[PDB]
Amino acid sequence: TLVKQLSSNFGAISSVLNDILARLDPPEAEVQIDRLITGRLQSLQTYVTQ
Amino acid sequence: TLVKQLSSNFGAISSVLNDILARLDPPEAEVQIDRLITGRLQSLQTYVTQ
Amino acid sequence: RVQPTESIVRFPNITNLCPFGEVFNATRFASVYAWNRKRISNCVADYSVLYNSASFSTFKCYGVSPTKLNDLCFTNVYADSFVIRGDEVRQIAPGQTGKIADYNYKLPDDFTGCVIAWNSNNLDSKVGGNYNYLYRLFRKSNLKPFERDISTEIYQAGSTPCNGVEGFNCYFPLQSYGFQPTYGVGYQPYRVVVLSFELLHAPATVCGPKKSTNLVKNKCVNFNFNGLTGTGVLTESNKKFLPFQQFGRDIDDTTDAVRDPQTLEILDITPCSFGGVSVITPGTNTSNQVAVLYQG
Amino acid sequence: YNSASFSTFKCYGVSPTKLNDLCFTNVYADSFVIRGDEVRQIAPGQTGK
Amino acid sequence: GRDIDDTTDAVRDPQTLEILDITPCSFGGVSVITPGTNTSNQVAVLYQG
Amino acid sequence: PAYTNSFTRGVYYPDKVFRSSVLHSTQDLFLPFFSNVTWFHANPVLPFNDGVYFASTEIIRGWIFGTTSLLIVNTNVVIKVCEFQFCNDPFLGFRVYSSANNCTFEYVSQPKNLREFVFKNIDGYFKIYSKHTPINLVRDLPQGFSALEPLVDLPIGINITRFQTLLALAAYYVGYLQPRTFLLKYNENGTITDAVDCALDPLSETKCTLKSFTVEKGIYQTSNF
Ligand SMILES: *[C@@H]1O[C@H](CO)[C@@H](O)[C@H](O)[C@H]1NC(C)=O
Ligand SMILES: *[C@@H]1O[C@H](CO)[C@@H](O)[C@H](O)[C@H]1NC(C)=O
Ligand SMILES: *[C@@H]1O[C@H](CO)[C@@H](O)[C@H](O)[C@H]1NC(C)=O
Ligand SMILES: *[C@@H]1O[C@H](CO)[C@@H](O)[C@H](O)[C@H]1NC(C)=O
Ligand SMILES: *[C@@H]1O[C@H](CO)[C@@H](O)[C@H](O)[C@H]1NC(C)=O
Ligand SMILES: *[C@@H]1O[C@H](CO)[C@@H](O)[C@H](O)[C@H]1NC(C)=O
Ligand SMILES: *[C@@H]1O[C@H](CO)[C@@H](O)[C@H](O)[C@H]1NC(C)=O
Ligand SMILES: *[C@@H]1O[C@H](CO)[C@@H](O)[C@H](O)[C@H]1NC(C)=O
Ligand SMILES: *[C@@H]1O[C@H](CO)[C@@H](O)[C@H](O)[C@H]1NC(C)=O
Ligand SMILES: *[C@@H]1O[C@H](CO)[C@@H](O)[C@H](O)[C@H]1NC(C)=O
Repeated sequence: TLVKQLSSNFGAISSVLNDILARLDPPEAEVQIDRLITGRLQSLQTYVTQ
Repeated sequence: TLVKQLSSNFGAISSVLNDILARLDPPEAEVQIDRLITGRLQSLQTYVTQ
Repeated sequence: RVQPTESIVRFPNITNLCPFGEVFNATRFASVYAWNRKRISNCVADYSVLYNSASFSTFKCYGVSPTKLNDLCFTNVYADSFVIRGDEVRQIAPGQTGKIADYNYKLPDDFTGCVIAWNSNNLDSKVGGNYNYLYRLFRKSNLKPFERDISTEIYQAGSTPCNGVEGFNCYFPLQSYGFQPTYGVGYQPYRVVVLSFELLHAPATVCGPKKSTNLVKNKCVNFNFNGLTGTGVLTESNKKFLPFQQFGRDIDDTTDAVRDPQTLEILDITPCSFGGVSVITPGTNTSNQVAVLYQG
Repeated sequence: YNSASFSTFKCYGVSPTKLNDLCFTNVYADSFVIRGDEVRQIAPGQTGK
Repeated sequence: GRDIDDTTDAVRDPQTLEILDITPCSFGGVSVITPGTNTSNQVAVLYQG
Repeated sequence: PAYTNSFTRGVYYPDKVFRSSVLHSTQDLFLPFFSNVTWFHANPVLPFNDGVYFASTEIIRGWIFGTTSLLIVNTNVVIKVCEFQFCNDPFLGFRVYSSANNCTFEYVSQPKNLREFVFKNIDGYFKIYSKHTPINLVRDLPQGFSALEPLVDLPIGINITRFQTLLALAAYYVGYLQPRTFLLKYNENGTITDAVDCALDPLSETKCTLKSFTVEKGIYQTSNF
């Protein structure tokens, strides 16, 4: 489950990081990157608690 | 760790409420204080669970 | 909680006033591809008198509220000036791209300060067109935050090496404006002054007009030391500060000492007493008495 | 661009060097013959016969 | 190709039509084996995997 | 031009704040420990990559910086910073420049030992640190600690890449600073007493991770590969 969680939008436009970095300007792509980062930290806090 | 998690920006401009409140009007400071609130709440939740 | 009683503010006694008029309405500015930097320091500024009155087309302050620009201290306020195309007055903003945005003047993504512009279609709208104002069009790569370039070399496009022939695929890197006094708003010249300043660099001296107040000790008070705002109890201590040091910290990076700018004396900061409140009750069936116990 | 010195090889809105990377849809081609002095008339936002 | 958890494990060369395996680069964690600072200053280093 | 090594030399106060009985970790430009420092005799054009650790055991008065133009001499001090026309042999007799055409900032101050200096250019400043300490061992930079203290902060903001010494018609060492992370140790008086280079040896990284100067028996995870 922890591995499979790496393929979810979490609200951004795409799960793949490279697509976001190569499709949008930096100052606007930062918010999508931050959405992905928040999702994946919240996915690592679980699997440590459990 | 709990105390040291108070000098992090969490995405805002500065990790000091008394600094943010002295540089931004109320319309444009609640998009910063909110990031601080989210970060500090998550820190407290982790501490309490452990 | 223990509520504060009075408030004190201490700013250094500085008399000279920052020269702003010498920058804003000067005889002639420079081109957009070569902009000068006027460094302002060691004076008492006043941004409100520049905020109200007069006539400025745009007054956009990024990362700071223009209203509150007269109580917080700063560190070596910078000033930049140049003449810009009418439609590009909005192109100088953090992040957004453009021709002159990445070829003439690139602001950082975290820029703090105020962008000031006003109409300049009276003295800079020459009848034949001012040909002195010049902008760049071609460059190998984009600029970096706060970068300037003056060098002019023949641009190269693909094959047919140029090496200074200004022929096929070779262009002169920079082209002029031309300012006829009958153009539309999209062509009319505009004048821009960019104010930028760093906050956490050093305990500098440029500050807004704020009258000082007498020092008080051993009382939970609100203080304001050179833009450092907080509540605490100011005492007199014996910690040895080296002559160059100003502030002081502790194990967990909290200001527990400070030097007042005027008297130049060491003062400590101790938070006012806190604590929770617990009440002991024998149950509301036998009696209605209680006993409060401040914990800390 | 590596050809017999196209006299007026000048694109609008897009840099010719960046033409290859971007993908367009359904390009049209117009072909005709005019005089040398009339070549300057073929341009957006320009008038003349 | 994918195997069990949506991770790419083999790809086909688009020009020669050959199947190529994909394996991650080597990573791990550097550790330091020390007998104590108050006894010596000689250490050994263990790369995890 | 011989070659020698430094022994935990060239650590300064990085910030203006005061700390006592604290173990701090700063990330700035520092001279790496046990680095190879040149040892000249008595003056070519010495490169100015990022910073310079100039130490002399004394005749050595000046430091003309610039690209092809700051100047410091020892009247006591003049720091005329403007376009000069340097000569082939810039010594103090005395011909060092031709004229001051577009001259700028000009700060004249009031008109057995080891002298250590550090010069830097960050965001438009020219920082100088210094510390005069006594010594009885001739040359051969000793073992110990001398924390350099800030001296001046010039708001110049120019393009310095080459510097040369103004010999007074004499040995001086030149080491170059690099981006490194240190673990400074303050005592109760607020003075720097010891330091650890967190990129020199595995044991140093272990000390840096635990935030301590002593390591007990065991195995610890330091970083990733
Ligand atoms: C213009 O210059 C005059 C100097 O006589 C003075 O009012 C001030 O420096 C400037 N004011 C404005 C609004 O630019
Ligand atoms: C102004 O401040 C200085 C400290 O920098 C102080 O010595 C001096 O007395 C002050 N001026 C007056 C009139 O008190
Ligand atoms: C209160 O106490 C009395 C005797 O002490 C008992 O009879 C009564 O039930 C109690 N009532 C409640 C609400 O506890
Ligand atoms: C067609 O014209 C182009 C443009 O000058 C030239 O590069 C190409 O060689 C020509 N083809 C032939 C077959 O002549
Ligand atoms: C692609 O072109 C190369 C060049 O000769 C050839 O060897 C290869 O077989 C071609 N691939 C396909 C799938 O036709
Ligand atoms: C190191 O060990 C020796 C003897 O084993 C002891 O005397 C000394 O106090 C120890 N050092 C420290 C710092 O504890
Ligand atoms: C410095 O370099 C020289 C040769 O470049 C070498 O002989 C010398 O051992 C080096 N210094 C140290 C301390 O290793
Ligand atoms: C500084 O001087 C060097 C030559 O020493 C030159 O190459 C460089 O372009 C100049 N400017 C900057 C910003 O480095
Ligand atoms: C310096 O001044 C001379 C005349 O005294 C002038 O010709 C020259 O352009 C000036 N240089 C600069 C960089 O302003
Ligand atoms: C701190 O400084 C005082 C001042 O003389 C000195 O007496 C004391 O020994 C110092 N503390 C040390 C060196 O640990």
